[PDB]
Amino acid sequence: HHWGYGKHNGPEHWHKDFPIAKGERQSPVDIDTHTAKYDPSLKPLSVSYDQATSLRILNNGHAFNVEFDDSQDKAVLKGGPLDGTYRLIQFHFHWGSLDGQGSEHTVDKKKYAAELHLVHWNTKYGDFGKAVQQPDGLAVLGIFLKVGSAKPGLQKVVDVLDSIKTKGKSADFTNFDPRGLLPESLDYWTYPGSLATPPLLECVTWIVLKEPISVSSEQVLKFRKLNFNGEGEPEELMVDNWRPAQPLKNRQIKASFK
Ligand SMILES: [Zn+2]
Repeated sequence: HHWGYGKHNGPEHWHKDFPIAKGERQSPVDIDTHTAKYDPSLKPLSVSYDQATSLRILNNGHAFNVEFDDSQDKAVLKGGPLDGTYRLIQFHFHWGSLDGQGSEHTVDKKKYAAELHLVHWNTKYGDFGKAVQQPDGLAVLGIFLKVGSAKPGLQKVVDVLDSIKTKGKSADFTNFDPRGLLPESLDYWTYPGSLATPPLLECVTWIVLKEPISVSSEQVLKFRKLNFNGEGEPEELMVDNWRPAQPLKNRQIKASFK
């Protein structure tokens, strides 16, 4: 039937409806820090999130997305390995059933408790739907979460999850500042990849930050209470909604730092 993360519809089954699942620029991947090439021609990232406008939070049945108004150049990413302006459309998370897993990307095979993805679309393509059809259509910022101290700027998100427990539910979610979710340093790794969920289009330029942010146990605990199912259905907790590392194949991971 339709894809998810269970035994019967899990990532190992995805190729059957999305042949691109077995492609050349599949995501995520394991980041080998010894093999990653420091590229000194890489420019510093540019994050301008001061005019960000969140609108809504939604449970789509695979994660929760916080959506932004992308009608104009309000929250954009540029620089780094990018040419042009990329507009933030949404952000979402991937997390585990336990603290030892949940991240999609891995560092020297190390898994984090969760991974945040900030989704941006290349403005030269005019809409998100046209952007995903392009090799350089999207820029996704990947941020690792480790369990430690609470992240203050994540609390507003945590607190609204009770209201979007099941699939299809959504809530009003304005005045959220995405700046609260950034690590102090913007050192990153970059490589060419794809969407980590179906349709798995090979249209992304991943930007993975070296520095993880800490969240508390209690913060991640709230994630784990969400449901994959819609209301009035047998409860299936929303956990382990992460795709395993894929073959790097013919790709090189570049580093912005030594
Ligand atoms: Zn994602």
